[PDB]
Amino acid sequence: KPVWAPHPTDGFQVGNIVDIGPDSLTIEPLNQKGKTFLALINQVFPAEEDSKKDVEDNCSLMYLNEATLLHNIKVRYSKDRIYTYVANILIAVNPYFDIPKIYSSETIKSYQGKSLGTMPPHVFAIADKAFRDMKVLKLSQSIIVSGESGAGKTENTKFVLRYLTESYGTDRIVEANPLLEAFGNAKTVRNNNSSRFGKFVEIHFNEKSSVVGGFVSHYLLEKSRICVQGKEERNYHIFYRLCAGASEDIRERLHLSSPDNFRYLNRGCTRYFANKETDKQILQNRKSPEYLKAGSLKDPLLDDHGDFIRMCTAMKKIGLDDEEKLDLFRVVAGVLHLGNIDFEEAGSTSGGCNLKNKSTQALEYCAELLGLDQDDLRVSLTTRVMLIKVPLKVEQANNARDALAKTVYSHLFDHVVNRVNQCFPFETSSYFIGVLDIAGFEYFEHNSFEQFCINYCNEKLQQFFNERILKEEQELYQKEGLGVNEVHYVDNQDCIDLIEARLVGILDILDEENRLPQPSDQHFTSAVHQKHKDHFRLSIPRKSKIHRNIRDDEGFIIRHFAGAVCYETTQFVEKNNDALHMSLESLICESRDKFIRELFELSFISVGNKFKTQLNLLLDKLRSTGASFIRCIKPNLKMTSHHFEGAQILSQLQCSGMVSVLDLMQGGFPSRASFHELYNMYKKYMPDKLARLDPRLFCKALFKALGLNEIDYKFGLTKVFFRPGKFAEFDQIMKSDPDHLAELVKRVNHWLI
Ligand SMILES: Nc1ncnc2c1ncn2[C@@H]1O[C@H](COP(=O)(O)OP(=O)(O)O)[C@@H](O)[C@H]1O
Ligand SMILES: [Mg+2]
Repeated sequence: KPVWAPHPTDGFQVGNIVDIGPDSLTIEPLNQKGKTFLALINQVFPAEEDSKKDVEDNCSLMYLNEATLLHNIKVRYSKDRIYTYVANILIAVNPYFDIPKIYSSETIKSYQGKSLGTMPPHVFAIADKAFRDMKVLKLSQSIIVSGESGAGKTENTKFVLRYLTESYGTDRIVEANPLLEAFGNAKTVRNNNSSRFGKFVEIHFNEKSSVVGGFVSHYLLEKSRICVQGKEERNYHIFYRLCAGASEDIRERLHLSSPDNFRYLNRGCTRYFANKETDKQILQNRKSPEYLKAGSLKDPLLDDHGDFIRMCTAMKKIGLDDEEKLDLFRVVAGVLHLGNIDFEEAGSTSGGCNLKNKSTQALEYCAELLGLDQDDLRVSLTTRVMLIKVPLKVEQANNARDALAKTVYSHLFDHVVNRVNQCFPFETSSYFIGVLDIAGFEYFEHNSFEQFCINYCNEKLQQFFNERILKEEQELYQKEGLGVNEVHYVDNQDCIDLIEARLVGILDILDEENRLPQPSDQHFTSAVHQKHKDHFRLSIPRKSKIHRNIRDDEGFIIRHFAGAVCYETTQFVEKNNDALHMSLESLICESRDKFIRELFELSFISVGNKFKTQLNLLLDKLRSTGASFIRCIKPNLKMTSHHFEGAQILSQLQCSGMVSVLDLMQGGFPSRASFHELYNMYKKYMPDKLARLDPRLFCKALFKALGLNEIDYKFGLTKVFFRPGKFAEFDQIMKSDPDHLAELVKRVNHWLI
């Protein structure tokens, strides 16, 4: 009799139906006789009879729906069980604290070779299943870790990598994380350790399914962050790790000081992540006035001083010499001093500019650290060469300085990524297991080119998810005559074409703008609207529900898979160009420093189209491998433990598409094998009476002899299909070792008598 009915903050609440009206149900909340509220008939769901129980796989629920799913993960979360299955898909709720021993070496060992369901749900079981599928099917595998910023994608990606390398190695793949995170992660409002780049990390295996090396693909490092941040945000961790942790010798050589002294850090938060202990390890001369007044930033994982130590240890472990370490730090410090170069108006009509006299020291330090001549640097930042050397206005000089800073830092990041790939190389491999960790769909009050690229990425991945989970899965069920109720989806090719089609897509129109004599963000935006007047996915910013005052040539709205996003198109042309102007390129290419020249070993390189090419290569890998999915869930917006915000979690469950596939998964068949392959594996061990049976009939005798329930599996036209929660039963049927095969044949022989 009790049901789940809507609740504004908990998502659902328990109640009893006490009346029915047109389109409504009257609900009495539990243990509150007399009190009532109305709910739409389709927003009321059956509840599990036992409200205290929890199940490891949501498919085991008597009534699987969005409400019972929410309650089951809630009960598990109150007991620190953050991992729950939906058949072979994993739900991971961020605990926001370290749960003791769940990632231990002992826990890792306990998951090795274990079937899904034989051990409690865990990221390790997903990793082991990808490994087992890889080895048995001789097919490379992808593990996709999805969810909102702060949901736990990066942490779960590292758990998979640690599990695989520790279990199936003979390490560097794991130790390369502090390095990438130092240069590509930053404090944002939603995540103190936010990934500002996307990654696909492959672990390569030889014929014996032993680790031989790895390969990291990196995407869309956020360049805007390099120069300015909001007051609650920080630049890349490296800057603060270096300021907090560098020895006095390095501090002096790099002319470092407290973060408030650098324009590239001082618009953001200048406080370090530290605790009572690590704060005493940070020297007084590193601490900003705001750090001395407000104290440290708190986090259970991040510690700028401790992380600096751990990163240097990781650099040593991966094979980076102290010379390369110092070369990386010199570039980082050079970028900081570059940001301190200021300009003032010059010329009777303020048509030009000069370096401010107070910027003298910053110019000297920058040029020394980057191996540049101070005059060439001064000239390149304050004039532009034309087909004549003409003065730059203050705003243009600020742009030239920032363009150089962003390019040098992005090239430094590309070098670090390439350097980690060079630390675990392999000549050949038989298969890989790849883990995808890329930011999901997002929107803010102001949406720029970075959001456009990430949301574009998510449209393409959402299509891959629909194709793998819905299209291909159901086509197999249908081809096999399984009679599974069809779950449909509306394809998003029109939204993808709008962004990426040759010539007419937004990316090609943007590149067209970058190649024009006088590039303009308004001319680009007008050309988008002028080319896609009929397109339902596109509209002017005046049609939004702040966007009322945005002009038609000042933005566009894209109706995405997860909602309409209004993009402000200012800086779109600038952000789309990955190349430095020739004057700045020449300057850095001609550095006296070999390391600097090696970073750089009409000037226009399309960011949009470079990303489209990278994403297509990633999609080629995903489409050619088996796929496993981890859905990370952020429990609240406060980074706090034991605070399950029901309505916020329900919203993620709905927006992720999880709720839409519940019936398909529960009524699905994730495990399958042909009657022919099963028959052929057992054949040599069969007596005449068994071999004479047609493959399908031997399979029936095998399953009946083992006591397999007619409910547990279903026979297709050519394959046997096993249901969720039957992974252990299917793996025992599939196990190929001679002793196991001979034993099951003896069981069938005995059963037949
Ligand atoms: N299973 C976990 N155990 C402990 N802390 C976790 C776990 N998952 C996430 N966290 C915490 O949440 C923070 C955000 O997680 P993260 O993986 O960086 O999110 P995402 O990459 O999805 O934005 C982490 O820095 C860490 O403090
Ligand atoms: Mg991340």
